[PDB]
Amino acid sequence: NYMSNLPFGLGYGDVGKNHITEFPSIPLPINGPITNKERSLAVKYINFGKTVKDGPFYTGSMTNDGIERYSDKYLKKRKIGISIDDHPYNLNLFPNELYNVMGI
Amino acid sequence: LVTPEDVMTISSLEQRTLNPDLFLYKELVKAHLGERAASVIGMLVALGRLSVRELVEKIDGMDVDSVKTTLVSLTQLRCVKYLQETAISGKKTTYYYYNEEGIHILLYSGLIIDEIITQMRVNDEEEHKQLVAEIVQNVISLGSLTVEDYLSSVTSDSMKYTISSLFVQLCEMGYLIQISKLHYTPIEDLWQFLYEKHYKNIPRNSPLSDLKKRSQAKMNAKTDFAKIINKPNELSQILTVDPKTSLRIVKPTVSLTINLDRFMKGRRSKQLINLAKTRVGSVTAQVYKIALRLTEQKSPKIRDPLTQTGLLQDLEEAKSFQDEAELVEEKTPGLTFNAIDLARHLPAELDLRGSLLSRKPHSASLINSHLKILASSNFPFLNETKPGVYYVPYSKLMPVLKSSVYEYVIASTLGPSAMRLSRCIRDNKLVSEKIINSTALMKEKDIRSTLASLIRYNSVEIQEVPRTADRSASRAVFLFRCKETHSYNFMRQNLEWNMANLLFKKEKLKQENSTLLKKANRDDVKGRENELLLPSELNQLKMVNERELNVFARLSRLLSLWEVFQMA
Amino acid sequence: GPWFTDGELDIEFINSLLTIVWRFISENTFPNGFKNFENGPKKNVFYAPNVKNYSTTQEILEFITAAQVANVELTPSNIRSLCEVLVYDDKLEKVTHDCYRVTLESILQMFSIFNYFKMFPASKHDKEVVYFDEWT
Repeated sequence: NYMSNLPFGLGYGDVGKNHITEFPSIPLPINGPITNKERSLAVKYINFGKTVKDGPFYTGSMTNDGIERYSDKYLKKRKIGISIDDHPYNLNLFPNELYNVMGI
Repeated sequence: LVTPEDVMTISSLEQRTLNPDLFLYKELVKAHLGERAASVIGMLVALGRLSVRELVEKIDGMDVDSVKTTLVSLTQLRCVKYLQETAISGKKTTYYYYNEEGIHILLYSGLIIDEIITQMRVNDEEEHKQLVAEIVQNVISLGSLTVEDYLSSVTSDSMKYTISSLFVQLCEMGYLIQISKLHYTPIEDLWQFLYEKHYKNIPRNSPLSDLKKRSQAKMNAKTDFAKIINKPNELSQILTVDPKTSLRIVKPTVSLTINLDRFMKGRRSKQLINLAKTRVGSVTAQVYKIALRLTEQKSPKIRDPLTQTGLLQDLEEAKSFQDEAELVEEKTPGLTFNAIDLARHLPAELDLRGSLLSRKPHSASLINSHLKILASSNFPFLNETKPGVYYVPYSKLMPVLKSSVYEYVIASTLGPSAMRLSRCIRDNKLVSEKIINSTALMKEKDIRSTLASLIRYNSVEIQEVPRTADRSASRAVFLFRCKETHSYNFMRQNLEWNMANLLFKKEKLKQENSTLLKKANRDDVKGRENELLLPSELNQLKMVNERELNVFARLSRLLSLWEVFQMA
Repeated sequence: GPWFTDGELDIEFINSLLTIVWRFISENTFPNGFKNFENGPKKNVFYAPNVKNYSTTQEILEFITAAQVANVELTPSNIRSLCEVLVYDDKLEKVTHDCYRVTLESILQMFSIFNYFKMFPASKHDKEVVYFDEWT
């Protein structure tokens, strides 16, 4: 009745429990320490990508009151960001379906 | 018991069901560019070819302008390949791909600037290091960089006189190739536009037949495709001009884009040098760093000369492609070098005197000794064509090198007995349940534990032995097989998935501490963090920052094992 | 051969056979054995290309016979079988004429994916730890 098909080298107490561990864990050697070079590599990764976030190529956007306050009147702005159309590009490097978003 | 709510919270089983290729690309584009760009790139991964209409239809963003602006941004980032398929009976439209190598810049960025900094001849002075670092960051970030803008932005005449001098060096080396249709068009579409025109201009009643006209059409296509791919892969036509009463300069109106194949060759040679550093002592290993440094600049292809991606290789006489590849490697003398030529680049700090023992000073008879010993070494690093001058082969070096890497990765993940068993299956084709004991002589329980552990992957393929008209593996024995190609498939996807997970976790950490990271990346906060930040929040920020430093180190360390598997 | 005994494969005994075969390999093919690597990487030496630096089947047969460490003889087929069993685990490199050499034995005994005893895993309650079986 499917409970006598037990091979000889298999103990009888270690069956039935099942319940494989939550995540199989084997410590890889790719979790080593840090050096001057590794610290500098992390710092240069920090500068990069952050640079493009602070640049125009974001395309990820989806206190909003009805009146501009007197405090908002004659006030410093957030930032005059350089827009997607602002920076000059190469026209002959895009399909003709995208040129219209340029301020040619 | 771990709760199903406790699971899926720290276990991360929802991501385990993603295809690893999509996961990594999506996470890179998300953490670097943004969210809408991530959605677009993921949809591109799902559907290889589509139009802007189909993106509008398939993503929540229907705003035709919004998808367009994200697409021009992604195209700049070299993440998109496009084309125009000509509808004849109405309006002809376009289709956009996803360019895999356009995101490897976003993946290799740290290694990219590391190669750009380190590989140069002059690095003692500090200012040049910072200058080239900022220029390479600006180029890899913005994309197609224009000297017309760059010189205009530069403010000092004495400083404009050297940035123009660095562009020629990168163009000639191979880190700056003129950008054109070849980086923004798919290989199969190139070949299918170069493969039917030859079938349109042929006359009729030609005394040949379908097989003959097809073979000559394929020959003509291969010739023109090889020519037009050679033309922009490396040339002087960007800087071949020379202005009057001035210096040699690249053209001021054109754009410059930084390549990645040259950096991939640099990384591969770095892996070879590290292999030598583990295996061969540094006395004669310091030569190999420069021995490959001076040949990589004109080194041949690593996986595909791009004719093996847009079309089928062959069925009968299918040896032709590797035949011609090894034939070209043999014929081209640029890769062959003599003991005299190697002398003018070796630094003095390498003595080249005590690197030999003839029994139990920058001299050619000693550097040629290392040349010959590398050729005669068990791993065919170089092959001997002529007595005195040899060459490094890639016809029979990549398979054995990749198999060594695969074997040692499995051995690092598993035990020495697992390595012994995988090596038995490798060096003995068609092992069986008794040939294992014949060729191993290790205790059966341990060997079969390692066997069961290694079965789960694509390393070892197992054959069902049919004994009666019904096929059953329950009455008869069953022996083993290798089928190594699946094994190479497997190590690509697992590593790609793990890098995807790492990017996913750093994006999670950014999501969890967005306010803190935005505060950190502020002009006044930069450089002044001790007085401003109160001790508790400063401790939280420093701990999360060292965590991300460590995880970037982990990612970079994993960035030395998967690109080598990426080769064919 | 003697690998048949008491119905089992002599777990402690076989490792004694499979560790000595290469022990005189390193002290006979390297110029000065392991003391070359005992001073630093930029001080050891390699042999000339045209010298007979290698070992062979005859040498190993002689060393096994004179050793009397297992008190048993070994036919040339058996010595070939042993050297073939230990070519796995990356312990030797088989070259033409059944000649044998080691590559990194001292380093292994003492990213460079070919050696990972220098790099120790985090062993900390930290996160972002990578695993290899985790995917499956």
